[PDB]
Amino acid sequence: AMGSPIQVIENDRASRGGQVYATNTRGQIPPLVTTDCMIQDQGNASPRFIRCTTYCFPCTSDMAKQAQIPLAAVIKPFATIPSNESPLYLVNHGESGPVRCNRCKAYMCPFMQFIEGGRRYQCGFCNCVNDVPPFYFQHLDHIGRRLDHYEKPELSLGSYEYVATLDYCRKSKPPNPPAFIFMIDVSYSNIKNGLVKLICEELKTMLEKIPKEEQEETSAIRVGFITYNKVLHFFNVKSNLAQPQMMVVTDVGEVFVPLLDGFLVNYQESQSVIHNLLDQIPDMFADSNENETVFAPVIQAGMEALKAADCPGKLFIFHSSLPTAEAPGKLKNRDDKKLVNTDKEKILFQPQTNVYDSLAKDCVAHGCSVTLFLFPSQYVDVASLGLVPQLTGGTLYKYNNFQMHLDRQQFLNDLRNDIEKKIGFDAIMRVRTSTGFRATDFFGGILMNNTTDVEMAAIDCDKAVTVEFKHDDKLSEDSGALIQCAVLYTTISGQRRLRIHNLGLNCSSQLADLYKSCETDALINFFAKSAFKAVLHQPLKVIREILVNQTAHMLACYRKNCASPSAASQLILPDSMKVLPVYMNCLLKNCVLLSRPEISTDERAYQRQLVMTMGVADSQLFFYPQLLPIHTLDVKSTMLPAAVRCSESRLSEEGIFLLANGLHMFLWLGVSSPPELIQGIFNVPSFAHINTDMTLLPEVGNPYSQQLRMIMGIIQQKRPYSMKLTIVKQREQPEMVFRQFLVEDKGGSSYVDFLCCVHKEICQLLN
Amino acid sequence: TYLEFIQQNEERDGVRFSWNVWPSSRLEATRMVVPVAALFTPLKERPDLPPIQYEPVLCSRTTCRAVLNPLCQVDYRAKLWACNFCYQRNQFPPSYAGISELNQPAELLPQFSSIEYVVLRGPQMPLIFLYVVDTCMEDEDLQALKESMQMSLSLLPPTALVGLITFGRMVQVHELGCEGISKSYVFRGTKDLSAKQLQEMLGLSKVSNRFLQPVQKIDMNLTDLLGELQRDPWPVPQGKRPLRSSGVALSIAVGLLECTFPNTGARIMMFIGGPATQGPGMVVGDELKTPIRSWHDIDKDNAKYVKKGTKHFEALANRAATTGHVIDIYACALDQTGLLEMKCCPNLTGGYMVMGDSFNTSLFKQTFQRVFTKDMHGQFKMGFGGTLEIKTSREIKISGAIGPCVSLNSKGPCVSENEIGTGGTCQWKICGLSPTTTLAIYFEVVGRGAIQFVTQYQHSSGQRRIRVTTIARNWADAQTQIQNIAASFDQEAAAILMARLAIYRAETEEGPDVLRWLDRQLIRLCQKFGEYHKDDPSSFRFSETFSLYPQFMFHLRRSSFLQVFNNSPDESSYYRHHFMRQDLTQSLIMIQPILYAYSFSGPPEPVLLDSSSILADRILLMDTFFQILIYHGETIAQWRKSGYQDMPEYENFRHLLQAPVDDAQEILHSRFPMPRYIDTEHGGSQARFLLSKVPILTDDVSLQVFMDHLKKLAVS
Ligand SMILES: [Zn+2]
Ligand SMILES: [Zn+2]
Repeated sequence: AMGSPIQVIENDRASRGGQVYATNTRGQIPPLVTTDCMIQDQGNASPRFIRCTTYCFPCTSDMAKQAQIPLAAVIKPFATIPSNESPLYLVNHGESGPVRCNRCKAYMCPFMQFIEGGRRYQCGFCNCVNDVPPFYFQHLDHIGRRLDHYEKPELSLGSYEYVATLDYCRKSKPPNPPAFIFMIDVSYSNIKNGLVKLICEELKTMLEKIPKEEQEETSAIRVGFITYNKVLHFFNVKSNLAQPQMMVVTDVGEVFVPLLDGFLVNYQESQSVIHNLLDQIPDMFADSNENETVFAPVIQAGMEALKAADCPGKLFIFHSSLPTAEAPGKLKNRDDKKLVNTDKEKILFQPQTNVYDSLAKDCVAHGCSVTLFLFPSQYVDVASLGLVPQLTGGTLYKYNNFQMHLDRQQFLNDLRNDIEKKIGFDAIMRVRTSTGFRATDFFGGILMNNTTDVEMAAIDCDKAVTVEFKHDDKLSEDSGALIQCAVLYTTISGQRRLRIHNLGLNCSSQLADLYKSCETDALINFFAKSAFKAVLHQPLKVIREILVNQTAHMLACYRKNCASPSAASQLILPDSMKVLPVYMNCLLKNCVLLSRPEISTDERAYQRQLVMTMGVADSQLFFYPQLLPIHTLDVKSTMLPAAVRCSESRLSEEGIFLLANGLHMFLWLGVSSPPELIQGIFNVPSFAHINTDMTLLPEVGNPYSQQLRMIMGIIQQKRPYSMKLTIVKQREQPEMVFRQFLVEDKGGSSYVDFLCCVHKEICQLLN
Repeated sequence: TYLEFIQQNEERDGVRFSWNVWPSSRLEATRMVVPVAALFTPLKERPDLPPIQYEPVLCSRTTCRAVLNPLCQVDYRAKLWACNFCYQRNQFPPSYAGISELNQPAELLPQFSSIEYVVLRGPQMPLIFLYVVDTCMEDEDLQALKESMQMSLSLLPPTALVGLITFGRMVQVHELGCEGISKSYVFRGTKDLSAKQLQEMLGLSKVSNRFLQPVQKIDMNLTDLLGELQRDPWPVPQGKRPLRSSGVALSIAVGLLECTFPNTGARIMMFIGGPATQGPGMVVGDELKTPIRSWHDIDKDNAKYVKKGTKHFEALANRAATTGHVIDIYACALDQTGLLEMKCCPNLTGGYMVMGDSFNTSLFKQTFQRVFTKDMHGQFKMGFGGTLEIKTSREIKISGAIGPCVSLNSKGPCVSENEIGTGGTCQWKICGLSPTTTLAIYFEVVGRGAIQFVTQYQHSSGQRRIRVTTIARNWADAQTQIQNIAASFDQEAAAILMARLAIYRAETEEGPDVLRWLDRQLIRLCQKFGEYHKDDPSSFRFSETFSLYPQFMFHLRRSSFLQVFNNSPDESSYYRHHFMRQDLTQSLIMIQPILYAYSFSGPPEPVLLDSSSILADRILLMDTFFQILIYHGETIAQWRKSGYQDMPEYENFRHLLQAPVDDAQEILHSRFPMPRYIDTEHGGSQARFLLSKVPILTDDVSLQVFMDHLKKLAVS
């Protein structure tokens, strides 16, 4: 009998929900992601920005090697700070630039000790003494509080931004503002399903909403347009034309951009032109009988254009089918049965060609970020198509078997949402640490060419990066462990800025303290990514083995070291890790580490990619889906129906449920469902009547439906990806797929089969 | 008179021979020194002849295939004729049945030696006018050129096809008639294409398109397009030449027509406003620090881009010629554009070449306008895809031709082993023809002899026509009739016929071994045909049938054609291009300028090109074919400097001041490449243009001295 995930979620919800958590204490253990509390800074960066797998590190390499807890930090730097919480301050140290430790080069933060009357300070990270520069000098007070320590946000806060001076800029000239390039696949596929005109029509609408800082009057971001079908059509949209000009480039193989000026333009100046263009593109290609297309030469071009304007930018590519047309970048239609113990299964998660990896390199090199809206209808080799956006720090939206009368809304939101996203460009992040350890590994929508500087062509409030630490030397139980996460980037107003997150953690030589300070959600997040990146180098049986052997080894160490003497028939878990065997099982149960029958490679590669980026908020939900009961729903006044475990063993034939994992949202109806509900909710009298196929939100009724809609609304609200709704008839219908999201069930092995499997290897090791 | 003979057989048959009586034996032909050769015009203006709308008759022998001519013997009874050339007996066609010694067909009439026929080929093709426009120039020049094109567009036949490729850093193939959105296919200005590739890429089929569309359909759109043409966008850093891809642009032009309308009348009209600066066909670098190829540069082996880039245009030309298309070049800039390297294209196809200071000048606007001169019937004086076939009596074989043409390498019994010029063939293709287009053909001996000139072409009306000329000249026993042979000598025609021989040699590998070659023959020619006593130079005399020929050689050897040091390699190429094209009259004027004198004392007169004719009480009008120069003698100058002409007393000094300028005007209208004009006087900084037009055999010298060294060399 184990503490269920939901018991644990709700417990901590009770204990800490709707209470202010203020980060003023080193090594504090923030609430779980599944708790909506209020956060106040006061010292250590908000857990909305950063969470760790332990908030108390081990102090010796051996001790860590003993417990086999991974030390790691999930970082989501540009996370959306909620309305009722404090915004980041923008600190500005003048011409000199932000103050820094001379040796580690750490930025002025609260972990900087002032000594000798305020003349000098000693870095917390490296224990080196720096001279306080004249302009920045101030008087220590009673204890060196350095009067002003509550006034200046670089001295008292965990998170703030620095204003970046010119030596932080490419070529030491102030960076230009970015630009969005909009790129449409106008082949036959996409003229038929009605997609192209959707994209052109809505956009007319959308462009308006491009973001602009509050200090400026119009967005400084320029906009350009290209449409391709195995040949690339560029459009001129300069301010002075009543008609837009088209210039086709047919020499793919050595692509180039046919113009300078007229390609990227202020939307407002060139408004009328652009509408006239966007009016015409759909018609323009109406009798296109073309079938094959080209992909890489499109990114290639977009990148070359942002190179030529000398600015960072974001590519908005809308594409349909496997690019088969002969150009560099061709992808053959090959999928193979090399995937159980093959040891070559890794070839399936890699791109086909060596051009995608380099191209990704070219983009990051020039601050170009590509985003891909993909509308498959057959194998598309997402392993290759989605490689560039992932390394380039963009997104992959994939809409299988898209149909205009269903997923039109899914698509339109994601485009709306991706445009208006707060964004940063041409960023490089690096995570500094106190004496005694260093970041040795990274996992994200990222690209690294040395071992220190995480390069991210673009970054949004949604993308997160997990950072794995190992041990250099030794950590003191006096100092604790420090992290300073610092991100160089370029704003949409063309300013170089420096976001800085500082965290302070405790350290300890007592193995007890290690396990007391763990976070499951974060540990899962590290494991997941660590595993998923391994997919590209090792066999999936070797991967899973490493995962189980390190799960047991964790509990086995806590058994034989901090476990009060209890019988050998028991499995003793600490409190931070009640639910870790459960979650760990679900990770291994997920198709990315599992087998072919009934899943495409595409669905596997898509999943493999999405996760890497994920925050801790998102990686929680994706592996342990939310299952809401709706038949028992209260009529009014309550935020949501409490959650229920993810097993078929909580389903009622008289019932109506809602399951979401962050990408799919299922609405499920028992054969015996109460037709009263079936009429308010769907407006049809009989379970018999309703159609799985007509998955379009339902218009009418006010008693329920509305209650249902809102909660689904409550459900969507913080997720980046609007979720495809999938109605499910209870028996003898598709539910076969829905079943797969019932994660505590068997389907590999169930929760009570892995909890059994780990206790075998736990006892394999004894004493 | 022999003169009346020559003038008659030229106007009738387009022919001018070096000899009009031929040595019947190969050897005494070899020691005639000047070869048996003809200046031939295939489309010589012939308003008197009436076209015959019926197929010609070709001798039934395969190797021969000659056309029925007056020289043939006919037996009207029995309906039979025999080829004069091969002696084969041939029947007549059905429709000919009523053939009557009185009622005999046109072409058997001695009046009809030269005659034209109207084929019924079948396909009636439109005309094709591909404009290839450079955009690297000032808005001054590009606007002016734009205007020059808009009118050219108005003059075209309604059925005509037009297209517009523009270029600069990159090459644009515009899609025309594509209304409401203008689309154009863009190519790197640095990568050469094959037509096949261009056909695939422009999304074309094999063998109206979206690129070439009928003028009556696309007039509003194109003209509008042209009006909206602006100069190459990409800016030009300080101390730099633009990136101009002359080379690739043309290659794309030639391609676009090679693969849509192969083998039919078309004219690629390329307007450039600078040198090519980004190869292939590159002519110079893109930094102004390095001046362009200079003859001295090119001679000292310090012109890197001449061999490479020439072999490029040389390939295009033959690619253009293979498909029956013309390449005009229209070059206007304050410095060179690489006419030297691109010369083959105008030269091998029937192309025009025009050279000017800028497009915004009368000189150009007028030159360009003429090119669309219409005849009485309202059709262009143009011809396309001509195919020239020359047949000769057995005794005679062909060495080859020199002029605007390309060999089809047709072997035949009429083909001599020792070839000259474009040789080893009895068929040339002349891609573009004009009533002026003139070829030098070079014959070779091995009762009369005959040569038949058959020219099929595409008349501007799109009517496919054939023109046939048959000429005969008498055979002579050179051991007996030497005088009868020396009597027939065309000093005028032989002179030109040599000039081209000499000039065509100065394109091939030979160095200054030409002033040498050209004098050795001139001395030989004296020896064979001069009256003298050995070693009595004073003794030398020349027949009136020869007396002018050494004065021609004197002028030819000192001309811009051979002394190319004082000219821009582009100039020299442009002079030579017009000379090899021209009939005898013009050809003659180029080599020896006509000078006229205007004085109070009598009407205007042809005077010698000597200093002696420059007088201070005389106005001169020099008329080199290329330039028109008016010279005021020192006294008439001051009279003009004092304003006398305006006063009503001096009506007569007003009129002497006007009469040359009147004639200057006439010449500035009938001549196709409008001639530069010069108004100068004694001491004028531009007087030099006059004073300059007025072992080796000799160092450059006076005419009389020239004759002296010659005489004393002849008689030894
Ligand atoms: Zn430091
Ligand atoms: Zn015959």
